[PDB]
Amino acid sequence: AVQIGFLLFPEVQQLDLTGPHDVLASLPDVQVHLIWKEPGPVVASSGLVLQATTSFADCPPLDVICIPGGTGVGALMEDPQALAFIRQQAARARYVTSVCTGSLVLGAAGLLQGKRATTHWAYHELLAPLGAIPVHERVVRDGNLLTGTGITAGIDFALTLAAELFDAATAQRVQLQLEYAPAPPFNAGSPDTAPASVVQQARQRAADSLHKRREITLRAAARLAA
Amino acid sequence: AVQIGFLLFPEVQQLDLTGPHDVLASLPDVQVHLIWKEPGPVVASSGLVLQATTSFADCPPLDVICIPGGTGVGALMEDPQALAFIRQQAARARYVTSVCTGSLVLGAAGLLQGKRATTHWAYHELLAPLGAIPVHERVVRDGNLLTGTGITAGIDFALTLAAELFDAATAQRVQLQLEYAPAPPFNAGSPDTAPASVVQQARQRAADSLHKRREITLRAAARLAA
Repeated sequence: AVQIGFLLFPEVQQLDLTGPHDVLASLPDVQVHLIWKEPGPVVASSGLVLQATTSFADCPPLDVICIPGGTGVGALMEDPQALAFIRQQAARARYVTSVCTGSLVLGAAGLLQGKRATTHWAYHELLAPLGAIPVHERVVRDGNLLTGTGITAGIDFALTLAAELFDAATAQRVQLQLEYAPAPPFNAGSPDTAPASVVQQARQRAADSLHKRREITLRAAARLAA
Repeated sequence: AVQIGFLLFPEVQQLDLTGPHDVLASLPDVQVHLIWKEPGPVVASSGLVLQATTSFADCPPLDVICIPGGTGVGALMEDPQALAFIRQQAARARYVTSVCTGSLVLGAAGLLQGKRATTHWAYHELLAPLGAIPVHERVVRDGNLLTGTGITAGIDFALTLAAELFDAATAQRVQLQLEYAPAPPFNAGSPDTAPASVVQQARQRAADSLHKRREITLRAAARLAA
């Protein structure tokens, strides 16, 4: 059975996780894990309560690891237990993936040094201090690393993983079974397509978070420099 | 505060719910409820464990009700307690919505009689016996009823609801904050675009479920005829 694991942490953006989870859980001969320090309840940033299924110590060797984003990324960037677990699993995983600000956690773990990567548009400036080559594209691959942008990036790249782990016909069948054919009613999903007034509102609302994450990123970079 | 409720039932397709939940929970002055017979754990079809927040009896009057789909729809189509709750809330709700096979539950409740509606492509034949005018479109509106197809229909129609409850600029800001700009790597999300061989595989895998749901639908239609 292909072993797929998601890191589930307090103040996760749950859709970053729950999207790819439902797609990948649709595949034959896949076991999906929700990993935290111990099994039990974990609260997402919206208040949705999820349930971790395994501890770090009990998690099997993973074929795919996926790091979601969210508010809670700041704490995770300075959690030595979580970062050590991610490094251990990344060493042997066939695919190391992240959604949105989850790539900042891969960065703090040292896994973006010299690698092309993306992250959420409002936090993109934090990639270079973590050793990455920043790329402004929705899905960036560098060897076995996939980083994606957008709360639903993992749905799209889960179909790519399905095609490579199995075959294109399997990926197409899952897409059809889920009738997955998005059609957003607005075109404001990028700072390059949204109205300038909307980009200003969004930047202003992110400013306090970006300020705090600049501080965290510099401490995380100092640990990589040691 | 705008009151938004999702029905959370055993063997729900969790992404049908968790997608629109994370979008709508991003809006100011919104309270989101996960409704079942009692608060507590509810297991999705994938094994993901979610947590209902309120009972039928304790749920406030809702401005928006949303019925997700999933395996578990068959039981819900003959659950008199659930159907009565949906009818009570639909009477005063500003919006009555469903994702995928959730429209079959609205059908069993009598809320599609004489109404244009859609559902999942493999089950579309079950709309007419429930009194609907079947429509092969991804989002179908008829007055205050919205029915959508695709596991992520609720993400897209949540942006429409945001624009009507608030304004277009608010919907655009949420889209940008979430960097929501999907780009599926395959074009097999409709039986009209998927390869014929893939459509056959998907139809064959749905055949046992469709057979059982034909039987349930006829009993649900008999109750509406009384």
